Parts: sequence; C-alpha cells; structure tokens
Amino acid sequence: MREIVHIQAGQCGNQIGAKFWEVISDEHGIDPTGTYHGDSDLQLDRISVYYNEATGGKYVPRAILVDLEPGTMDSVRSGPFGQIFRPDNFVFGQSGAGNNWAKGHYTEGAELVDSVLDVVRKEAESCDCLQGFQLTHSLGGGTGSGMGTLLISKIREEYPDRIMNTFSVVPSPKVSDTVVEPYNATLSVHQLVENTDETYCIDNEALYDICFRTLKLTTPTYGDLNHLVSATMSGVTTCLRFPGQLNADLRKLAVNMVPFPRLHFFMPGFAPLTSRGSQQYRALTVPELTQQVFDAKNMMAACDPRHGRYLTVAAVFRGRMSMKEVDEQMLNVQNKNSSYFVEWIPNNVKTAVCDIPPRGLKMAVTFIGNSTAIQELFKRISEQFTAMFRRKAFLHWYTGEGMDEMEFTEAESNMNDLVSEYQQYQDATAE
Amino acid sequence: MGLLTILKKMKQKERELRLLMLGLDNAGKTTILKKFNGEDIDTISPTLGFNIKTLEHRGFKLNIWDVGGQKSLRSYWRNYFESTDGLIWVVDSADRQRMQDCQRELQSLLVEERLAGATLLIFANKQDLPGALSSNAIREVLELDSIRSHHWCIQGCSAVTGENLLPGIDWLLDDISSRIFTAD
Amino acid sequence: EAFGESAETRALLGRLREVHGGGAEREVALERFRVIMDKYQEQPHLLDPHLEWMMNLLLDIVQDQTSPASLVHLAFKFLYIITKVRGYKTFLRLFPHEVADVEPVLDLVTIQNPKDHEAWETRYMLLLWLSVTCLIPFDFSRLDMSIMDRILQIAESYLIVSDKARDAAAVLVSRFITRPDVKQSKMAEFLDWSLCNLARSSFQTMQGVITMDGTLQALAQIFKHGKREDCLPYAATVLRCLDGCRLPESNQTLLRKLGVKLVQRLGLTFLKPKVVPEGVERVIEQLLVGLKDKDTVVRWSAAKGIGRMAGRLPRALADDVVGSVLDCFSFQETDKAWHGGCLALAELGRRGLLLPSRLVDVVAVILKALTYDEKRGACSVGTNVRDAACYVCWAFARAYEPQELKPFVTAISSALVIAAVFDRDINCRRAASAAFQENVGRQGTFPHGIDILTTADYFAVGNRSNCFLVISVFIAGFPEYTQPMIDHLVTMKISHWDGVIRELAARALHNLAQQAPEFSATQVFPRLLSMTLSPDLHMRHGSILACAEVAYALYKLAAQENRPVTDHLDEQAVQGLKQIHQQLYDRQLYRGLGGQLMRQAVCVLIEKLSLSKMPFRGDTVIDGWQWLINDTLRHLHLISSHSRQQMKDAAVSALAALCSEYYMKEPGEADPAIQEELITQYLAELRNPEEMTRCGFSLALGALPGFLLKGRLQQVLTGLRAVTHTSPEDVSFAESRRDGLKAIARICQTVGVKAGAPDEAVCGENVSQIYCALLGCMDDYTTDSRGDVGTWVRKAAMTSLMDLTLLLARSQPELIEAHTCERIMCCVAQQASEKIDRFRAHAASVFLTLLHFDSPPIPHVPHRGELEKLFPRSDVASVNWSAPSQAFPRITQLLGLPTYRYHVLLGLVVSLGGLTESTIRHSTQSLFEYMKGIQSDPQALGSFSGTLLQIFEDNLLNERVSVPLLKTLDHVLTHGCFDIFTTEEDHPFAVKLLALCKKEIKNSKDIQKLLSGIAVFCEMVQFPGDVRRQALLQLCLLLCHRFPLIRKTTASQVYETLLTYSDVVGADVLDEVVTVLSDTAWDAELAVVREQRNRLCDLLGVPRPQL
Ligand SMILES: Nc1nc2c(ncn2[C@@H]2O[C@H](COP(=O)(O)OP(=O)(O)OP(=O)(O)O)[C@@H](O)[C@H]2O)c(=O)[nH]1
Ligand SMILES: Nc1nc2c(ncn2[C@@H]2O[C@H](COP(=O)(O)OP(=O)(O)OP(=O)(O)O)[C@@H](O)[C@H]2O)c(=O)[nH]1
Ligand SMILES: [Mg+2]
Ligand SMILES: [Mg+2]
Repeated sequence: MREIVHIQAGQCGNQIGAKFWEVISDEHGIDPTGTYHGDSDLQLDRISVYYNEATGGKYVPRAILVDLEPGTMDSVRSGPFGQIFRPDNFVFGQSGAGNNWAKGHYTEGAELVDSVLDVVRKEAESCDCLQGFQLTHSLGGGTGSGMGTLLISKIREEYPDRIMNTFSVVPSPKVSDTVVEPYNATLSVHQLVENTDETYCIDNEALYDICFRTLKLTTPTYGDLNHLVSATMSGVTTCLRFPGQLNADLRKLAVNMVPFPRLHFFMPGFAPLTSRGSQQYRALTVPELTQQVFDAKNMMAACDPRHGRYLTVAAVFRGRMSMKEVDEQMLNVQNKNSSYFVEWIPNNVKTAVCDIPPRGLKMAVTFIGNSTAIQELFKRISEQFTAMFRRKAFLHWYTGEGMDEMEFTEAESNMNDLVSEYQQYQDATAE
Repeated sequence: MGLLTILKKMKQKERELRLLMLGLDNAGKTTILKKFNGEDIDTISPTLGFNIKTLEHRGFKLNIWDVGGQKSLRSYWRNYFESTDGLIWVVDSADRQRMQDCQRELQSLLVEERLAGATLLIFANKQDLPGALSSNAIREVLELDSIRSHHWCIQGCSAVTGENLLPGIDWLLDDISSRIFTAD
Repeated sequence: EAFGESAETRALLGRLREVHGGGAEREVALERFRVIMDKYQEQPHLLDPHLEWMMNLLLDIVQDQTSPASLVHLAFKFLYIITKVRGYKTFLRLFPHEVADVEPVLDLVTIQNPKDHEAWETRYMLLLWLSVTCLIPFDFSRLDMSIMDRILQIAESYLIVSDKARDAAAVLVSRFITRPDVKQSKMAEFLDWSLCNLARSSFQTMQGVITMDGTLQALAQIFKHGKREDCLPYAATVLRCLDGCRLPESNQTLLRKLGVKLVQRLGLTFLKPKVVPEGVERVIEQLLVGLKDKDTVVRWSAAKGIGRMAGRLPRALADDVVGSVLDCFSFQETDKAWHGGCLALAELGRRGLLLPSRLVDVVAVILKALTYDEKRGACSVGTNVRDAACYVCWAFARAYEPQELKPFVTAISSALVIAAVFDRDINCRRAASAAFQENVGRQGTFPHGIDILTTADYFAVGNRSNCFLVISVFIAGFPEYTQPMIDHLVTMKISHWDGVIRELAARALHNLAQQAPEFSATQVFPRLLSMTLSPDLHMRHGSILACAEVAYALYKLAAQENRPVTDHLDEQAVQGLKQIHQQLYDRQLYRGLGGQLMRQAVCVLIEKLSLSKMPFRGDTVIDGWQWLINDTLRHLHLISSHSRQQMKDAAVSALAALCSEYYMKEPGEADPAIQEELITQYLAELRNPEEMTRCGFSLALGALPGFLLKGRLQQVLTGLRAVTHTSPEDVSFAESRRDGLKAIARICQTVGVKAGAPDEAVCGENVSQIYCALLGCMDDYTTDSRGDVGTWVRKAAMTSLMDLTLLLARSQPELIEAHTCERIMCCVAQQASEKIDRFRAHAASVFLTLLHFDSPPIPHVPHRGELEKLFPRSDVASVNWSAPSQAFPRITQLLGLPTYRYHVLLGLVVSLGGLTESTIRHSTQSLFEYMKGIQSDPQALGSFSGTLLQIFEDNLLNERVSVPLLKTLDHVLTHGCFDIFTTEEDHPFAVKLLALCKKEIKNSKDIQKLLSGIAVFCEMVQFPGDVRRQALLQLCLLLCHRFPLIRKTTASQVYETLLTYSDVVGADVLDEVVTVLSDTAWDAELAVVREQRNRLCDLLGVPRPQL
C-alpha cells in the first residue's frame, strides 16, 4: 500500500487540484458526500493510494490546500466536493505575494511554510509507507511560484528518500497581461531543476490555442483550461490508481523515463479533445487514438514532438482495448514496410491498457513523452527575460526584499546550460 | 507568526481608533459631528439609532460611532462599548434643568467594565446662546473632580459657530497615543 | 498609492444587468473583477474612498424586487469578493442598519437553498448583512413566527453548514444573543443547544466535527462579545462540557485551537478586568500544556490566552505563571516547547507583567534561544524558537526600564547584533533588527545604538552575502562587538551543517581579522588549529577554511609594512600548518564522501599558504603537498560530476602557486632536480588511457609559471599537441582535447613573446605549428551516443584563438600571417552562424572582441570597413546573440561580401535545415530578406547558386550537412528565389543540382533523408527543358518504392506540384492525371500500384521504367 501526498498551492494550483480530484472521484464512483457507490470491484483495490480509510468506511482525501489569499480556499470549501477535504488541511494568510517571487518565497510565503510542513507531516504520519510527495501550482504569480519552490526545498531536506513530482503550469501573455511573469517563471524553473525529479509542463498558450481553434469557443475562460488540465492529470495517473500488467510505481517510472538528472520535463497530452457540457458525439477506435496521441494538436504544450529527438516514450490507453491489440498496433508503426507507418512514433515506447474508462467517454488515451522540442518552452521565456533584464525594469522590488542580481544571473546561466544540453542531445545518433 | 507580521498587525490597530459619541436628546452631537467632517447643518434630522463615520485626520482613521439621546434608546447603548478607545459626551449648556439628567447617566457610563480604560471627553456645546453656562459652572454642576479612574477634560465648544473643535480631538488623540499597552 | 481601475469598475457593474443570463460573459466579468481587485491585497486601505458608491451599485440591485435570481447571485459574488479584498469587519459598517432593513434581509436569506453550492456566495454574505440589522437599538417585538425565533433557527441550521456560511453564523449569533432583549430570551436556549451538540457529536465523522467547530466558534464569539456578568453563571457548565470531550487527545488542530480560545475566554470571565475561583486553577492547567503542542497555531493561540490571563489575576499567581512557563526550557523538551515558552514570555512582557526578580532567569534563557539550531537530521531545526526570541527581546523595551536592563544590556545588545547579521533566515534578521531599533528608540542605552541602525536598517539586512562582508566589519569596527562576534562565528557557523555557512563565515573572518589581528593571531588561530583534530567532518572543513583565510589576511596585513608573515603567527602555530597534512594522511581521511571535501579544503589551504610566502620551502611538507596534488589530479573519475570542475580548477591553481613560490633555486631559474622529474612524470601522465587523467594533467602542466618552462617549452608543447590529435582509440575524447587546448593557451599567455628563444617563449619559429593545432581542432564534428559533444572541443578552440591573437598584437603583431588571420576570421564567422544558441553567442562575442580590438589594431582583417559598419560598437551589448531573432537578421547580411559567403553559408545551412523550429523559422526569414535584394541582379544569384553547389559537392555522402542543405533547398525553391533561371531551357545549374541530388538519393534507405529528396525532386519540376522530364522520371521511381509511406508521400507531392505549376502538364491530360492520383490507394500491394504507375507514366509522357 503505497500512499501519495497531494499538495496544492496558489489560485491556479488549487483550481486545477479541485477539478482533478473531482474527476478522479467521479471516475472511481464516489458521491460528493464521502461514501462509496460505484459498480466495480477494481475501484477499491488501489483507493488507498490517494484516500485514507477513516472510521465508518469513509474515504478522506489527502489534498493539502495552501493559499496566502483567502479566495480559492472558501470556494473549494463550498464546492461540489469541498466537504471531502479535511478542514485542518487548509492553510492560508490574508495578503499574498503581490506577483513577486521574493515575497512568496522569503517574506510572506515563508510565514506559512512552517504551518505547511506541520500539516504535510501530520498527514504523512498516518500513512503506513509514503512513496513521494506531489505539488500542483503555476510558474506565474508568487504564492504558486515562490511557495512551491520553498516547500520543495524544505521537504527535500527532511525526506531525501521521497520522490518529488510537480505539475508546473507555464503562463502565457495571451492568458495574462502581467509583466512580472518572466522573472517569476525563471526563478521557479531555477529551483525546479536542482530539486525535482519530474515536472509535467502544461503550457497555457497551448490550451488557449486549442480552445480558440479546436473547440471553437468564443472567449476561452479559465474553466476550459482547467477541464483539460484535470483530464490530462487523470489520464497520467492511471497506472498509480488501477491494476494492470505494467505495474510501474512512481520511482520506477521516474527511473525508466528520466535517464538524466537535470532533464526531466515532459510533454503530457490526452485524446480525444472535448469541452464542457455535451461530449458524446463520435466514438473513436484504437487506430484513430494512436494517430491522434502523437499529433502536436493533442499536446498541452506549444512544441512539435516530431521536430526533435525522443528520449523516452510512453502511452496509457483507457477502455475496452486489449494489450494484445495494442501491441499489434505498436509493432506495425515502428516498421517502414508496414502501411500507415509514422516517423514521429518512436521505438521502445512504454504502453499500458486500462479497464475503467474516463467520464463521459468510452475510449481515450494519454501520452507522457519527453521530446527535445520542450526546449522551445524554455527559450520563449529566455528572450522575455533578457530584454527586461538589460534595462533593470522592476528590479528594485526584488532587490528591496533581499534578492540580488546574483540569483538572476545564476538562473539565467542554468537555463542557458539546460537549453545547450537539450540542443546538443537533439542531434544524437540513433544507432 | 513572525515579529514582522505582529508589528504590521499592531500598526493597523494603533493607527485606527474608535470614538463612541453619546449625549442627551437635542444636545447638539450630530451638529458637531457634521462640522468636524465638513457637511451641511441645515439638513440634520433627529436620528433614531446610530451613525458610523470613517475619516482620515493627522494620519489616523477616526471611526466615530454616534448614538442618539432618546430615552428609548438609552437601554441599547450596551452594543457600542466594545473596542472603544474614546468616549465623547455632549452636554447642552442651556439645558441647565437637565444637567442632573446627564450627571445620572455619566455616573453609570464610567463604571462600565468595557469602558474602563477609554479616554473621556466632555463637549459643552451651545455656548454662543445668551443663557449658556460657562465651562467652570458645568465642571462643578456635573461633579467632574470626583472622577479619578478616567482622564477627563471638559472643554467649551460650539457647532454652528465652531470653536475649539480641533483641539478637542487633538488632545484625545494625544492621550490615546500615550498609552504603551492596552487590555484585551 | 491610489485605486486607478475605478474608471473601468463603474462600467463593469453597469453591464451586470446584461451579462446575468450568459455564462461566458458572466465568467469573463467575474474573472475580470477579481483580477482588478486582487492588485490591492497589500493595500486594502486604498479602496476605502470608493467603498461608498461601489456598494450602492451592488446592494441596490438585490433590493429591487423586479430582478431574477441570477442577477442577485452575480451581485452577491461581487459583494463577497469586495468583502474578501477589504474585509467584513470594515465593510459591514457600510451595510444598511435600519429597523426596515431587517425583515427584508431575513426573507432574502430564507429564499435561499443550502444545497445550492453554486450560490454559496449568496448565503455566506446575506447572513453577515443580518448581523448589521441586529445592531439597531430597537426591540424585535416592536417589529411584529417571531423574528427572534426565526433568527435563532437560522443560526442553528447554519452553524452546522460545511460551507463557509458557518463562519457567517459565528458573528451573527455573537450579536443576536448578546442583546438585552435576546440575552434573557434566546441565550439559555442556544446554551442547552450547544451543550447537547457537544455531548452528542464526536470527532470521528466529518459532520460531527463540523458541528463541534461551529459550536466552539459560536461560544468563543459569544463569550468574547458578551457581558462578563451575564455569561458568568454559565461559565462552569461549558467548561465541564468542554473538559469531558477530551479535545487535546483528538487528532484535530482546529478543534484544539477553538477549545483553547474558549478556555482562555472562560478564564477571563472569572477574573474582573483590573489595571479567583478554583475553576481558574483548571483554566491555567489547560493553557500551559498548549505551549507543548505539535502545531504552531495552537501555541500561538495559547500564548495570547496566557498573556491575557496573567493580567487579570494577582501578582502572586502572575509570578507563578511565569515560573511554570520557565519550566518549558528544561533539558527534557523539544524545540516546540521552547517556541511556546518564548511566545508566552513575549505575550507576558508586551503587557508589562514580568518583574525584575525574573531578570536573572529570563535573560539566562533568551541567550540560548537566539542561537538555537539543534540538528534533527540532514537539516537542523530551531528557526521557530529564534523568531520568537526576537519578539521576546522586542518586548523588553516596553516591560523593564533602563535601570533594570543596564546590567544585561552589554549581553543583549551584542546578542541582537550577532543574530541580526550571521542569521541564515532573512525573517530572523529582520525581526532582530526591528527589536534592536525598538530597544534603541525606547531605552536608548545601547552602545552606538544610532550608528548601528543607520548601517543595518530594514533595507540593509536583506542580502546575506552583503551582511558577511559589509555589516560585519562595520560592527567589528567598535571594541564592543569584536571578540564575542568572532567567537560566535568560530564556535557556531564554521561548524554548521550547510557548506555555504562554512564558506561565508570564513570570508567574513578574513575581513574581521583586519580589525583585530592580535586577537585573531593569539586567541582564535590556536582554537582553529585544534579544531582540525575534531572527528566531525563539517568541523574540519570549517577549521581549514578559517586557518587559510586568517593566514591570507595576516600575510596581506604584513605586506603593508613590508614585514614577514611570522611576526603575527608564532612557530608553535607554524608547526600546525606542517602537521595538518600528516594528520590527514595518517588517518586516511581522503576516502568516502568527505574525501572530496577534505581534498578541496587542503587545496585552498595550500594555495593560501603558498600565496603568503611561508617558511615551508625545502621541507617534507612541500613533498607531501605535491604528492597530494598529484593523487588528486591522478584520481578524478572517482569524484562526482557535480563538483569536478571545482577540484580541477583549484588543484591546478594550488600547483601553480606552489610551483611559482617554493619550487625555485634563484631568480629567473628553478631547482633542476624538480624540473627534470615533474615535467617527465606529467608527459608520462598525458598518455593515460583514462580521459579524466589527461583532463586534469593538461591544465596542471599548463598552469606552470614561465621560469619553470625555460628550455622545456618545446617538449610541453609537443606533449600537449599529441593529445589534441584524434586517433582511432581517442574518438569520444572531447574533454581531454578541450583541456589540451586550454593548457596551450595558458602557456602561450604566460610565456608571452620573445624573439630568438623558441624554448623559452613563443616566437616566429613555432607560431605556425601552434596555429596549425588550433585550426585543426575546429573541424572536429564528432557525434557520439551522448550527442554533438564536439561542440565542447570547439569552445576552448575559439577562446584559445582569441587570447592568443591578442597576445601577439600586444608585442609582435607582424608574426600574425594574412592567410592564418583570414582563416581564423572565416572560421569564427562560420561558428557564429550555428543553430546552437549558447555557442553562437560566445562565437559572436569573440568575433566582436577581435574586430573591435584597436589598441593596437589587428592586421589581416578581411573587409574591415564593411564588418565595422555591419557590426557597430553600439550593437555589441544591446544585441542578444543567444536569441535567433536578434542574431540571424544581422548575420545574414555577411553574405554580401565575397570572403564571407562560402563559410557563412555552410554554417547557416545547418540552422536553415536542422531540427529546432524557431531557429529555422528565424533563419529562413533572415535569408529571404537578403535574397530579396539580390533577386533581380543575375550575377549575385548565379554566384549564390555556384557557392551552394560547391558546398553541396564538398559535403557529399555526409549526413551532417546533406540533410540540412536538402531541407533548405526545398524552402528556397518553394519561396521562388530561382525565378530567372526558369526562362531558359537546359540550365547547367539545375542540371548539376539534379545530378547531385540523384547521387545523394542513391539507394537512400532512411525515411528522413527520402522525404527531403522527394521534396526537392517535386520542387525541381519548375525548371523546364530536359530537367523537367528527367526529374519527373525520378518521381516515378519513388511511386513504387519499398515502403507504402514513401509511395503515399510521393503521390501527395506530385498532386501538390500538379496544382502549383499548371504549365507542366497540358489541360487535355491534366484531368486524367488528377483522377488517377485521387482514387488510388498508394499504400497497397505493389502488384496493383505498378499498373497505376504505368498508367501515369503513359499520360505524363515519361518513358516506361525498367527493373
Ligand atoms: N490555466 C490556468 N492558469 C491560471 C489560473 N489562475 C491563474 N492562472 C495563471 O497563473 C498566473 C497567475 O498566478 P496565480 O495562480 O493566480 O497566483 P498565486 O499563485 O495565487 O500568487 P499571487 O498572485 O502572488 O497571489 C497567470 O499567468 C494566470 O494566467 C487558472 O485557474 N488556470
Ligand atoms: N443655537 C445652537 N443650536 C445648536 C448648536 N449645536 C446644535 N444645536 C441644535 O441643537 C439641536 C440638537 O442637535 P442635533 O445634533 O440635531 O441632535 P442630537 O444632539 O444629535 O440628538 P439626537 O437627535 O437625540 O440624536 C438641533 O436643533 C441643532 O441644530 C449650537 O451651537 N447652537
Ligand atoms: Mg492569488
Ligand atoms: Mg443625532
């Protein structure tokens, strides 16, 4: 029985975590009251991985929500599923970090970081054997950007033998017009490289473009992006909550998908693409899903998987497809002589097959690969980070709190070295 | 909680204050409140409740809660003595027939446990009138020397004319800011 | 400063009545309103001037009886957002408080549904509004189910709501039951209702705990905002009911916090508010234990209760409380107990309760709290007990007086400044600085209280690195904060767990020793000489660093009076510097994880000792240091990669300092016995199969001084060049070749220039051989399993070609030849146009540094005027070469020159056809901008095509430049660049291009190379004549390949070309070709595809192929 502690910080982080928990609860068959009412025995053989069995046969979540601002806290407390989260697992202040990374990591977010450690430690004491912590936040802001880094740096010192996985949400100028976002993203990535084993990047520009073109929505709001983020999160954590032949734990998955220490950013995806409201319209097959998992349109990041090498590939199928039918399809797409052969679907790919399908869909698929194209996500922020650094714009706010140009240049050098290593590995011999 | 947050929270309470204003009927307390904030006097009506007013002055934020003077409301003044730093009491000098109707209530407001600590300030209004008693006579008719557990300072002022309206609040603020600590 | 979004706010609300039906518009407005309001979360006092009208535009909507429920909910959402931003306490004073606003509000709240989770913002705010209407000085009976009963029922039904509305029910009942007419009517009823809920509910369910929390909050608010004499009779029953529940044992933090908050309030009701039932004896018993809780929120709440209770009780009990709280600092407690005790002491001192009798005790504990850091694992704990000590010290300014604090000021002021500088947490430093400022402003009896604040203000204790080399010296300048400040650093930080604390402390001591040399040489150095024998690993590193730093500082100080270094340090201390190496060599401490740290420390120690000119020359200590350096430069692969560069750059520096200090016989010469062996061993170590051995030995041999290279320079140069040469065995040896060039560059920079001396320095006799080795490593393009590692070998190959070219320019510029200079310039230009970003930036920087160098100007600069005009001085620091957008537009202009055309184009082809997307997108746009200017001139286009064909011919059968070039040709042809060559039949250029393409597509197997070939073959159909027909034939050969994907791609490309160019096929036969290329499965068996291929050939006039 391997348990996982889920933590949420920042407005966007909490909004994503609430939706993800609601999705994985509706898929497992858990009414919003707390009891169980599903119709499948497979929805309980691994429920202990994210739910504590309290008295009375109830399943208490393990989501530790923290937020300096008392906004999203009250909304999640009175949500469709707000009554599930323990009430002393909510840790908040009054004034946030004011879009400054040096506020939610040094002067403000380090004022509740001690209450966070007490809560995450009180939650882990009941577990029989902890596997690894988890965090869901956005690189944009101060309580998501600085608080997450502070907690990741503080927990690694007391639990070095635990896996550290995050779900960073890179912002984009299209979604937010804030100008102090490049610095918060750079400083967050600087800490998310030396104290993180895995990081699932969910760029906001990709979801914005998807909602603008694919879904054809009028004004894509935050709900449309949160729905896709929660869908991708539920599709990624399919092996850690359901049985199957590929019993890849968290540590095993991180070791098999992350050969290098610094390189650990993935490009998660999910298909088919849907929206809120209606969903039932067309039933997809295994060939169509495989053809669409590997399309740059189904990806949640502004990167072209085809343009770049393939470090490690993995896919998770959900529905009445059999690992034998999947192997037949995964052994004819890595062959040129084979018809309908693809050049971007690589070899030695990891593949899974689930029984319980997602909500509102009979068949789906999730992609969790790591391509060098992700470098584009790091360069877009580099340029915006240099043009504003030469003029020293909005730097007094950082220098007054305690930060200095030393950390800025260190983060810049780290990002440059990472981009250089990515570009160097992109040109490697296949055999 | 750290020391910085404690200091930031204490500064908010030190800068913000609350002043409970009371007085018998037609004592001229709302005619003095409007003048302190700069408003019209020819549009005041007998208030039958309580009025809250927030205004900045010398950096401080004066939260003045003024209550009427009708007897029917005198039995509901127990809902204003919380977090009260100053207690203003208006007295009509020309009402020398009800100076014992305001002395009987003044001897019951200082003994309160909640008001035990706030600075008292007596405002003798209606001084420009012909039969208006001076501050010395009011200090003796109300028996102000008997008070000892409160820092009182009877002062003669006016509303329609406006005389010594600023010093009255200045002295109260100076006396409230002199305390290093307070009860809770 | 002020609110500036109000101009947009009044318009938003104006649209509230229109976006009430739509969902997208409502969400956009709500999100917009929230992003407009969250900007002033730090400045809540800036929205007060606008709290008047902003409210009138909201409550006025719900007041209208002719509005739907959606609009009411949307308005309540904005109201709740405004309350969250500003605050309910300061915002409900604006809500209507008339007797005619009560029955309206009540019916409004009663029209709600607690099950509706979407409208939770309407139920949470409405209740609050009711509280306002409960402030009227009127009786509920005058308004007239009664109103009091309805309010009580609503409160009882909401006090068990799992949503936020429960909180709204706390402030409501707190004002309704505490009324004159309702504290004699509903108070007893709500009291029997709370006792039943507390006795029945349990903390094992989610609903039982919710009701318990609600009841506890309601009781705590009632006892807080309620009369003391009214809630006194019912003070024992509630206490007994709370004690019978066993809250401390429950596993709930909020429940325990509320229980403590209720217990402290109940205790405050027994005592009279002045400037003691047996029940009180229990209240205290429930508060002290609260300080020894696991959570900090419980201790923070218990501290306030204890502070409030000690002030309403006598002076005998007040002293007993302090005596009992002092017991928490015993030798059998954790850090949480100390934190709680410090919080309680601060809360007690803030009110002025501690007597001078407890000065000898309290002061005897705070000194231990400011420096609390008890290692509790990999990291240490105590940052909580330290932040509390700051607040405790801040309270002494208001409690004790100067006369009562003078005996302990000498120790308090020093401790404050010690904890306000070298602290690891910025919060602790800021708290200590604030406490010091408060003590100086009130007491004013601190030594130099004003001078210490001006230099260490709130905006000065921010940068930790600055506090260790700026504020430390300023504080040590006075004789009151020198010896204790040094002792603290010696006995705390230099023995810390983190390594940044053992490096910063050493650097701070380096400067502190300048103001107190006697104390650091006679009292501190002996303590650092004995600390090295400590079994602790973090203690030995710190002691070594301190011994090195203090030694360097003493040497620098003695250098002023041209006095020897032995004046400050005695010979006893000198013998320690010799035995430190023997002690480490005997115990064999150079193993395990700490071996690398010990080696790094000893390297810095030896470097600082050799840089001070110690009396160690001619002793076995020098031999031991040399052996240790050799062993460290001998075993490098065993060290982790996260700290290999540091050990590589420190060992070489230490060896150079030793070889440039001790290893000398006379001025201008050295001991031949050591010169005949060191160089020999190094040359026998530069041929070591292990790549890490050479990587460490090359730099060590190159870092030698100039007097130690006299006569043996040719041998060293030959040995270094032998490593730079590639061989079948050394294929993936890039790090070794990099160090080989780095050492050569270092030797060249050290020896300088001297004519008539090839064995002593560089001259015209060996400059050609040196330049040949530097120009040969630039062509290294190895592609190992890791990737393009050869780039590394090029990096050091660029700087080596820069610093060298300048060296001659500063002595004998005539040695630089014209051909070599032109080759170096062309190679740098090629290297400054590579798809890579980090390497291209360095290449452009080197190019600019070499071009702008005019002191003196460097000879043999091709097109020097054009290069200066295309790359002015202002475009050096402002242009970001790392960004392709801010690099390619300026690099593509070099194609105009003749010399910068072949190499520049070869370098840009890699970026115009690589794998990255943004780089290609930028390079194509930059190339099109230049081609647009040379599109009409036929000579320029012909020269460009000739250069491209020459580059193609040069890199033939090469998968590094062939694929990028073929990919770039596709875009060049699709854009329409070679439009002038299409008006002539049988163009030699298009013929040779097709011939080379046929060569490159000969037996092509990989699909990546086949795609570019197919694209080029389909983009070449534009050229009429024999190139049109022959090219078409190739397409046919690709329509029946060995894979169906190739056939499908070829068919798609042919269909696209048929639609692009219409003059290629006649209109009479175009219909048949279009119909045959549509209803034909090109991914089927070849038996059926051959018929379609023959049919298409018969129509396109292409001769029937033959197997
Ligand atoms: N996808 C998505 N992005 C969001 C959401 N909320 C905010 N963001 C983005 O995240 C950034 C803002 O960070 P927040 O999470 O709002 O901030 P915070 O972490 O609470 O920090 P403070 O502003 O300091 O209080 C911007 O780039 C927003 O576009 C959300 O619900 N979904
Ligand atoms: N002549 C004169 N009349 C004054 C003066 N100050 C106030 N008044 C009048 O005294 C009367 C009572 O003052 P108000 O403020 O209106 O009433 P109140 O004192 O607030 O009492 P409540 O109505 O019980 O709340 C009004 O007619 C005022 O205009 C003054 O200095 N001179
Ligand atoms: Mg926020
Ligand atoms: Mg009035």
